[PDB]
Amino acid sequence: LANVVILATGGTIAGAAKLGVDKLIAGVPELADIANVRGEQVMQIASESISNDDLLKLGKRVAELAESKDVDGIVITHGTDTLEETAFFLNLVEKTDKPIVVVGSMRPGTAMSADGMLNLYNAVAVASDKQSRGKGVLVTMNDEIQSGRDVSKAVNIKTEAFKSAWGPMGMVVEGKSYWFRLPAKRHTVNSEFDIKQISSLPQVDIAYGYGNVTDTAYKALAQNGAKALIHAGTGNGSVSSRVVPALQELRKNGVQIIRSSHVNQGGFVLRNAEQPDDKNDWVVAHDLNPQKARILAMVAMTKTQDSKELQRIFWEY
Amino acid sequence: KLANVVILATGGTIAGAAKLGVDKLIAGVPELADIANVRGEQVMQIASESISNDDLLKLGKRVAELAESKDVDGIVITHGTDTLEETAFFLNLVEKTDKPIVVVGSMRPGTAMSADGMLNLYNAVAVASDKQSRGKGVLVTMNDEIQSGRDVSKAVNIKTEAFKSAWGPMGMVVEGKSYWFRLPAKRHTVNSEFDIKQISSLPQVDIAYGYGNVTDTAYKALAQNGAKALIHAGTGNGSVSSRVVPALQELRKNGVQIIRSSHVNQGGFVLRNAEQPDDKNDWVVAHDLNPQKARILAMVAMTKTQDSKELQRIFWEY
Amino acid sequence: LANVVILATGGTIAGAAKLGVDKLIAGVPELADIANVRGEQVMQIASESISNDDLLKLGKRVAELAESKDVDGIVITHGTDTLEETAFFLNLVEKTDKPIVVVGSMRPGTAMSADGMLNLYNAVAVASDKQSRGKGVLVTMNDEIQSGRDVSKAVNIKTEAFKSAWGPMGMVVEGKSYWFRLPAKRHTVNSEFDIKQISSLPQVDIAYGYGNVTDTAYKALAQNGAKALIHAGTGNGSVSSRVVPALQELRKNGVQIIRSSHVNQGGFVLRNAEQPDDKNDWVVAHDLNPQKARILAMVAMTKTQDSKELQRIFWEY
Amino acid sequence: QKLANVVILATGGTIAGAGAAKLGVDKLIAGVPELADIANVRGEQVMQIASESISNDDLLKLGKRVAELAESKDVDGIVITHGTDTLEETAFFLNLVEKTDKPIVVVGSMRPGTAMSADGMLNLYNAVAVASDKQSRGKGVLVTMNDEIQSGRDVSKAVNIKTEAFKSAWGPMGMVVEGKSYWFRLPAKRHTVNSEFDIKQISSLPQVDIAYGYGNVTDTAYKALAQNGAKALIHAGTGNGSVSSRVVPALQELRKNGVQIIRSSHVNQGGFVLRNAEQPDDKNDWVVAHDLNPQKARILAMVAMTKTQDSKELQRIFWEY
Ligand SMILES: N[C@@H](CC(=O)O)C(=O)O
Ligand SMILES: N[C@@H](CC(=O)O)C(=O)O
Ligand SMILES: N[C@@H](CC(=O)O)C(=O)O
Ligand SMILES: N[C@@H](CC(=O)O)C(=O)O
Repeated sequence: LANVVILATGGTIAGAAKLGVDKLIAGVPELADIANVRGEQVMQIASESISNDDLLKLGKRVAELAESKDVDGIVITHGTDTLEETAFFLNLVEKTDKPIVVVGSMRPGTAMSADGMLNLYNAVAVASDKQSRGKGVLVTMNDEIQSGRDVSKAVNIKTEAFKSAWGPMGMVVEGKSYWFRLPAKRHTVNSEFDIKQISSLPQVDIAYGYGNVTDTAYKALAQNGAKALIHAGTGNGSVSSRVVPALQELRKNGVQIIRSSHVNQGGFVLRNAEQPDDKNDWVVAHDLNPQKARILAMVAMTKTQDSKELQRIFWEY
Repeated sequence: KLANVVILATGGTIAGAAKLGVDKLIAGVPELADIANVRGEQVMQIASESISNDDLLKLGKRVAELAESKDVDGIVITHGTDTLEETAFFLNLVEKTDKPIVVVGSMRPGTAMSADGMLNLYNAVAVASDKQSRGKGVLVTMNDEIQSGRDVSKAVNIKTEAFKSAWGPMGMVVEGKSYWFRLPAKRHTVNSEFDIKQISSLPQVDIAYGYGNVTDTAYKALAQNGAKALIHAGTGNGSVSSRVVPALQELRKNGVQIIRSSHVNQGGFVLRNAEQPDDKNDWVVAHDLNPQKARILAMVAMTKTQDSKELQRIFWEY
Repeated sequence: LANVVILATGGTIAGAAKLGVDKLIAGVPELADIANVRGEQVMQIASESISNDDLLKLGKRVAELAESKDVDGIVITHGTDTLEETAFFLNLVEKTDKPIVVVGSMRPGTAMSADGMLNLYNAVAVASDKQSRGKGVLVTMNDEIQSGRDVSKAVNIKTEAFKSAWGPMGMVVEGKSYWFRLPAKRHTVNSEFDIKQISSLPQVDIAYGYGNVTDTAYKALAQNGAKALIHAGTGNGSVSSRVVPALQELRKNGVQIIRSSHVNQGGFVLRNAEQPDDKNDWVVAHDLNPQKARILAMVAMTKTQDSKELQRIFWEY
Repeated sequence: QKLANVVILATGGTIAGAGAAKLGVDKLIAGVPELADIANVRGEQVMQIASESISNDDLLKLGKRVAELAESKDVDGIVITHGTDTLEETAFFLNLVEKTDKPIVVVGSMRPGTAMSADGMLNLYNAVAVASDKQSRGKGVLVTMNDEIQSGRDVSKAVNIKTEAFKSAWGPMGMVVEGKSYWFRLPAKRHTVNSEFDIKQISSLPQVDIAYGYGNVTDTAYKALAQNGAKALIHAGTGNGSVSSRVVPALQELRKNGVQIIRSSHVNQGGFVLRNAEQPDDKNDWVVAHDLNPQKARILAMVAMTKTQDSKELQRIFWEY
């Protein structure tokens, strides 16, 4: 049987973030049928409260485990609120074909019809499966195999919370994986980024666009350290004429201006359509939602501050 | 006898070469005369991402004047898609008329291959002219659908199916005919407590985003710049970072309303007292309303009340 | 507390259709917090094997319970395969404002993260809520309140199985009901149909449309006693040139011809668009899928043989 | 001139309608003057039909035309204009039998070109743009409606009336915007150059028919369809390809008498039919159709049964394609 390590970080999957990883494992006795499992407690947090120091710590531990010939696959138990951020971060920085699965639950294990037991079983099943090798980071909730790149928490309350605009890649049913699509975007072994060479993360913040929005949050975020601002625009990353001149001033001051959107079910932000990105030296976030865009920007800016290069990266990952 | 419909033009891609005037929009759809007696007015000519509160009030006031007119049976507003959902919701809250009001845009300009605006505008006029539209609240007629102005949102970029509701389309409009499948459940228009005839200004309300490693910076700055309420676009069920909570408590104590929405917009809602102790902190949840929708309801509600209990009632009824 | 009766019919919700109704109720001890529950076993079937006599027996028993002063609400536990058919049938024939909720589960109770406990709790909650009165028949799976009219089993395996083209009407969360839409179509107390008058249903059958289809299934079904045929056409209820003449002959000879489709995520079939329905005296099924269209056709034909009236009905219900 | 050579094989449909199957291919091309900017476009009228009336003879004819053009050094990509009703069936058929890496795009429209805001102009432009793009090579058969790049394998007509008609349970693979292609997923199932099937070796298709499952269903349709020549039956079941107890005996007798029994469903937005779950497939020597809808399962079975009548081999095929 495969050797799978479970790194626990908290979340509702661990709600009485109360239960330790040994308790979570003990709650799924059937894990022993499909893998040789062992658990570590990396942290014990509510994921809405995650820090960049937590991401790096988790990232570095995943890398140490992926380097061990004693580990075949890795599962991370996590809160659902920022699961999608972690999953994408690991997809960019972990230079391994070994399976990495991120899993949570919408209901604590004490609730009626709690979803974590089966989610956790499926995460270990997928992490133990030869078919998962080289697929990038995966998320295994709602019987699905979702790409960590572009899966997002799209539905509140319901167990079907996690969706991608580009569909699930597969399903996991009675411990068996069934694949229907492969990834197209750069990940894990084919990434130019590596956690082994990342000691610090640049500060990236996010500001919302809406009717009657001002330049206030943009300026204030930059003044308090943002090296890049993700603009969560209306429509195709649209920017109000009131706010354009502030963003131009920010960019000249050296803040990357990355146009994302709050239009998150499909489509993407097209360069030079709604704003003159060439003239302004701005970047579009392609299909990536604001919080995903922030992750890619921050990892990218460990390597380059060149806005052309950042655009390439937003078109490749 | 054909319905008298007024088209209030505001700009948007439907008018792209916000370049074409209302008379040219109407001339572009000669089949309109088969379904209604149409006349056009240019209220403004903007890209909707650049709309101001002043612009939004001008539109609201003018809709009310035309609604009160005996020569008007329905009203169509042509509008940019970017903030169409915000305008539609605003009108839903403040226009105390049973006359149909339809807001419509397009994802492509009329110059484009397979442009969507012609049929969208025809469908808008058809719905505004239909007896079945009376008393249904503000409607949005894109993609052959009849969508509620309350909770339709621009959810898909690029594609003509851009506008979606978590609660589904209420109907369809096909070869000029309306087909209904659901009715509204939330308060609107004639059943609303709000009235644009009493509203000539709007309180400043702003939106701050939640994500990993977020700080209190944006919340503080928006309040320092005049925000009377903050919409929190949280992760998950309106969840708030432990590093933000203290600032939100400070701001609420200074009189700023704290309203928990989310960026989890395909379904579900934010539940009071679940992720945060709303009762203890005297905060409000935005129920199913996305952050921009939440901001429009908060700003309208705060013309009438600063009581967070009443605000919450309003978030549960509209 | 509301007096709720649970009428068990079988399904995976009763699997290990094995468990009796008293064991189902005992499996959710929390029901006693929210209603006074009593259970009856109406039948014990796999819903894929349901018959028209099963529908009548169930319907009649629901009508008897709705006429009782000691009953406030009724929950029917059911297999998921033909849940949508039963739900719709009851929507058409039960002339009561009392809540009627139909519920199943995708997983049996012995399974990891089984969905039946919470679905049954929610069903009782909804059946006990004054907000459910007058709403028609409801389906309460996946934390949703779905209309019995047009909810369908659209997704296999997953707990989100049940979807409507026109959206959920509400949600049920920690026992509380939250409404967002109301029904538009005729149902229950405002239906012209009543189960008290119906002794046996007309035989109606369904034939599929696809490339290189012939008239064989249509003729055989009619030969073996179909009084209407639901055409599950491609597209907008489209009919092959090789099939049209047979359907003209079958209509001439008194068989109703109802054009539905296997295009079931959205839209509707439009009269006179793909076929000359007025000339052929055929009927379109509007938005209704083939199995739902069958239910409506059977009920409708208990009142009328006039295709114009049948079309009215397909446009109102 | 460096522009890609793209041939449009017209077959009919609403894309060729007036307010179906009225306009010839020259009028289609002439209606998109911009095609000249992106490819060297030539046409051929293969047929002129409403696609709900397509035959197996029509499929073979089309397949063989596609094959010859794919073999031509003077053709870079192929576009088929088609009625939307059975577009999904043709697109999957070609994905199974065309042993080429050259782009093949199937396209239709929901509205005729005479209509307000007609969809066909842009759909055809996008089909040509995709058929001309190097990124399309090796991707299998594509469908390019609603600004999407969909897999011909598992895209289906799922929404009536609206221009977003075509959907896949597994998502769009890409989008096409201002003539440019943007990819987000790749195929996982066998297709085209990696298919074991080849139209060059198929002169005949075995007869396959489809019957529906629903309450109070009987064995009548299954028996009549087999009596009138069906070599396989696709069972369009409720739920997880579930079969009524009233029908099971009939399917066992048909199977014993040489008729393949293939369990699909009318549950088409997600999931799949799992072997041995609702019916003892092993014991009965039946096949499950996996995620494939009934009409898609019929195409696969038809093609598969040109090579094998071993139900174990047919199940392998339903799990690989
Ligand atoms: N707030 C929790 C929610 C969850 O896990 O469902 C977390 O993200 O830690
Ligand atoms: N930026 C435009 C987009 C559109 O109308 O589609 C607007 O909102 O005015
Ligand atoms: N075949 C079972 C499946 C289920 O209940 O989920 C039934 O319909 O009875
Ligand atoms: N019945 C037409 C429909 C269309 O093309 O949209 C066809 O399939 O030929």
